[PDB]
Amino acid sequence: ISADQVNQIIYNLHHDPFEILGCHLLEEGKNTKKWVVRAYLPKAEAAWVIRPTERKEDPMNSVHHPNFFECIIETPELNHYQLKVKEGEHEKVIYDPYAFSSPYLTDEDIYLFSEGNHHRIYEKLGAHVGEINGVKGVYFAVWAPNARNVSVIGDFNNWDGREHQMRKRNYTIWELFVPEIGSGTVYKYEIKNSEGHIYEKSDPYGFYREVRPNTASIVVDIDNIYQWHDEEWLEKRRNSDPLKQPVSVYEVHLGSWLHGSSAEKMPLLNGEADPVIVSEWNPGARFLSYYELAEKLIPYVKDMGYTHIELLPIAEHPFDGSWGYQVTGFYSPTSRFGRPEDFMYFVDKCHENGIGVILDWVPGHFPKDSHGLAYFDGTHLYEHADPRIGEHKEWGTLVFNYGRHEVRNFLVANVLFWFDKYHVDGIRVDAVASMLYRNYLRKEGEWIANEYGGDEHIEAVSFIREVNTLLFEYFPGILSIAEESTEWEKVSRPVAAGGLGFNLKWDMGWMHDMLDYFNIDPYFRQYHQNNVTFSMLYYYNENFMLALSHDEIVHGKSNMLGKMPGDEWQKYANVRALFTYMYTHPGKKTMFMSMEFGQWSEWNVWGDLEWHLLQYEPHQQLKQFFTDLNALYQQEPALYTHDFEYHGFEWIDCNDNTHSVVSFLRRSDDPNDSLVVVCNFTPQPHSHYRIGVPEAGYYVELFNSDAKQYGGSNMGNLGGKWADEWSFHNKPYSLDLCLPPLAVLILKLDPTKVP
Ligand SMILES: OC[C@H]1O[C@H](O[C@H]2[C@H](O)[C@@H](O)[C@@H](O[C@H]3[C@H](O)[C@@H](O)[C@@H](O[C@H]4[C@H](O)[C@@H](O)[C@@H](O)O[C@@H]4CO)O[C@@H]3CO)O[C@@H]2CO)[C@H](O)[C@@H](O)[C@@H]1O
Ligand SMILES: OC[C@H]1O[C@H](O[C@H]2[C@H](O)[C@@H](O)[C@@H](O[C@H]3[C@H](O)[C@@H](O)[C@@H](O[C@H]4[C@H](O)[C@@H](O)[C@@H](O)O[C@@H]4CO)O[C@@H]3CO)O[C@@H]2CO)[C@H](O)[C@@H](O)[C@@H]1O
Ligand SMILES: OC[C@H]1O[C@H](O[C@H]2[C@H](O)[C@@H](O)[C@@H](O[C@H]3[C@H](O)[C@@H](O)[C@@H](O)O[C@@H]3CO)O[C@@H]2CO)[C@H](O)[C@@H](O)[C@@H]1O
Ligand SMILES: OC[C@H]1O[C@H](O[C@H]2[C@H](O)[C@@H](O)[C@@H](O)O[C@@H]2CO)[C@H](O)[C@@H](O)[C@@H]1O
Ligand SMILES: [Mg+2]
Ligand SMILES: [Mg+2]
Repeated sequence: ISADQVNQIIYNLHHDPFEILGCHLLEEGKNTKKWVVRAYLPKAEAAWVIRPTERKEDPMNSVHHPNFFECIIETPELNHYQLKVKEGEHEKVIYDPYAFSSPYLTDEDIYLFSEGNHHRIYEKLGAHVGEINGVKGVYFAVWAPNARNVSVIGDFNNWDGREHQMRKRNYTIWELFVPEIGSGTVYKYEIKNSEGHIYEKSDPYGFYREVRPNTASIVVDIDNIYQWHDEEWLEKRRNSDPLKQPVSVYEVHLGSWLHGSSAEKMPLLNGEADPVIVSEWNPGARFLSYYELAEKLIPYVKDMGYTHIELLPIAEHPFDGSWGYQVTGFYSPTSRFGRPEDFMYFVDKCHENGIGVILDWVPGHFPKDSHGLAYFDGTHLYEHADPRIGEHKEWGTLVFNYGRHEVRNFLVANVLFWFDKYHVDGIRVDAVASMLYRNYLRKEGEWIANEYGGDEHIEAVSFIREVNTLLFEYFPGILSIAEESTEWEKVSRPVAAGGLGFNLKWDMGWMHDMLDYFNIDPYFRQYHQNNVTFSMLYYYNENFMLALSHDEIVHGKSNMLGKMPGDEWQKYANVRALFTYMYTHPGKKTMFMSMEFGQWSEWNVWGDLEWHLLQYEPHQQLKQFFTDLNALYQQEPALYTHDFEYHGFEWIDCNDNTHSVVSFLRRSDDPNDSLVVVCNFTPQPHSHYRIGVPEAGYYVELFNSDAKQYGGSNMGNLGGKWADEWSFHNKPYSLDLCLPPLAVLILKLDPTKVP
């Protein structure tokens, strides 16, 4: 490019910047092509073009002006790129604003979609505000290849679309522009299928929806509704390895954490809506908005010291009682709590406060509701046609046809959409086995094996691998967490190594072993020391997340206090010891709302939590306990830098099963950061209990779960204890400790203390 052209841009004289900025084809070679990407980035010193799916980065060069950049690249296709932009001492990574000239679908969009590789298809399918033939309006587009006809109905043409029939392209997608409408437009697709039947559909790619039980999509100007402030959090994230950091997750269901009064409007970010009543049986109550949650949940979590909040699914879902796990608007956060910009604000505020957001994501299935994806075009479009792989009969839901391109695409782009539009920091997938197995909850003769006569759902495995490969390339630094409950190997290993490519995996064995263990009367725990120690046998085959989740405190399993034997005192003690052990045991942490203040009742998704218990001392004390524990966790490198290396852990001794005592070391990079942890899992204190340590000196008591400030009896070692040169458990030195009742101690050597 020339200097006159550059200057036209800099001084805003150019007639159409899309001719020059963006990605443009320079020439076609035999095997590859030459492209140029250009960007005008005022205030940027430097820039790069990222080709995330090829795993490449190329620098851009200033040309004629220091903020006008060009990059020339040779590669056959150049569909997927990002700009990395450096403004002084900060870097951001963004999609190229000048990537798409036109709001309508191109031949390139359609081709890519048909191959299943349009990672940004949501920019073109759905509904977008736009200009065509010189007129402001909305462009609508929708995949329905076997439909006979499709129209658009809504407020603007009183729900009759005779004059708004849509043009069908490449025998696959239906499109239409409508002038003079804008965001807020309420609408659906009127589809007539191959048999004359004329059903209505919510927009599969729609970005906002009416409040359940209504289901009309609403048009959002999604790139012009909210102003972010999280550049620095995003940079820190992209350049960090979250597996070597502390990660204590507070799991939350937004609809049932706290309610407000339905006798008032729900405040939003600079606005307000009509309240959404939580149910007809509790009509005095409403949900809080994303906005109100940003104001109440976030500082509450900040205070507790958790690093992350994980949300049960917020994609639009018709029925509260599904907990979110039956989704019908995969491209919108639920209107129960307000608008897309309100959730943006929620995520932005988390980031301002140093807190990550993880979303439960549900690509495994979708319900039969007729507003949604089922039998979409009058065929089995999204679901597999054959119910032996296309239906989950015990759930009454449909399974996505992962081998169908436009379906894979819908899902692969969907996961990316949450990281792109809403800046989230991780996803989790419930019930991964349900995707992995052709025989999932099906008995002999109602399932067909794969090609090679195995149980493996081959299209599913391959969708999962692609999803995770892509996520980490596009947004390095995120968490992709799985719960897979069948011993399937290499879940949290990279696709390269024959993994499924998640980076963390819930340890469900550890959860069963610990809750089974703590549920036994202390006296009999001697018969079950292996519950305590077994998880470390297979521990290194995966990167484990220690999760004690919402699933474990419903449907008659009790909340955590109620799982524990003994009187009130011993019940809180057992909670303290279990969670102290959890936070010291290798792996990342997840725990569910209500557990941190000792709720008695099971989680009830129709009400809110029992906040009034925080008026009382024991509940307050338990909450302080968790507050200090999270504070410690963040503060002590040995508790997070080496969760997943052998160096990070070693048992000191685990043979005293008679007193249900175990002890171990955690280590980090610096050996002065090493910690000694000792657990006493009965209410029998011990008085001169000897534990091998590996160096001499004063070991400070960093933490003692029996402290009276936490509800304990206050037995302890009075701040710490000098080692003895008295060999024990194969170690040169040893400590002669008080073990408080039902309690855990964390000690560290202070190698500069006065002998
Ligand atoms: O200080 C003198 C005593 O110190 C040591 O006692 C220990 C116990 O060995 C531990 O078990 C624990 O006691 C708990 C007890 O387990 C629990 O059930 C509960 O008992 C209460 C009970 O709630 C109440 O209704 C009534 O029975 O009074 C009891 C209070 O003592 O709560 C106890 C904790 O308060 O911790 C204590 C104190 O550190 C030592 O072992 C004893 O020999 C000694 O007498
Ligand atoms: O009565 C007061 C007594 O207090 C002290 O004894 C303690 C020890 O300090 C503790 O460490 C523990 O003993 C455990 C021991 O730690 C554990 O390893 C296991 O020992 C097995 C051993 O592993 C096995 O290889 C073999 O050698 O037999 C050993 C003996 O069982 O189990 C021990 C407990 O059964 O608790 C005791 C108290 O019971 C103090 O040092 C004693 O001298 C004092 O009498
Ligand atoms: O004030 C009138 C009315 O407004 C609201 O109803 C809207 C619906 O929620 C919305 O879905 C839409 O309804 C259409 C269906 O989705 C569609 O499938 C088809 O059958 O036509 C319907 C419209 O005729 O539009 C209505 C109308 O605005 C609000 O929910 C009502 O309480 C209120 O009565
Ligand atoms: O053009 C017919 C048909 O083609 C596409 O389907 C692919 C399918 O996605 C693959 O998994 C594989 O089985 O081959 C098919 C033919 O290429 C579309 O998915 C479909 O809508 C369309 O009508
Ligand atoms: Mg499950
Ligand atoms: Mg309540």
